[PDB]
Amino acid sequence: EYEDGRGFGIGELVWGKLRGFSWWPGRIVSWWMTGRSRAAEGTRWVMWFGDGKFSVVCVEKLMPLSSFCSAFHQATYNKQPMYRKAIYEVLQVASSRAGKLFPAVEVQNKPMIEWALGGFQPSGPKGLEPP
Repeated sequence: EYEDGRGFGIGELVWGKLRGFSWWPGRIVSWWMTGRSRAAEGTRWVMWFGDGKFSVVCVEKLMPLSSFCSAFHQATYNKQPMYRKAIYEVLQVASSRAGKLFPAVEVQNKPMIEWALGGFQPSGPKGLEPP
């Protein structure tokens, strides 16, 4: 599965872009997790954080989580509680992988967002990879 040389393999935390919606946090899953069928070449199944919906997304509309500064939209964050939830979730998962520890969603998000914005120090983007 996904051996087409386009990257974004299973378990990778990503930003995904559908028409009519902001870049949204998700993770790449296998097709059998979706309760659907195989994705076409050059596309991936992503499970969105926030509500856990599944979508087929072309790799051209995917960015790694590390592209946080380009994808993160402050206006969306302010107005959409599910976006704050999605940010919370993807960064909880990311920080667990990187071994980045932090000392209700809006509160806990701030150090995690700062971490993301600062280049995911000390691990960098490498710490965000599936174990």
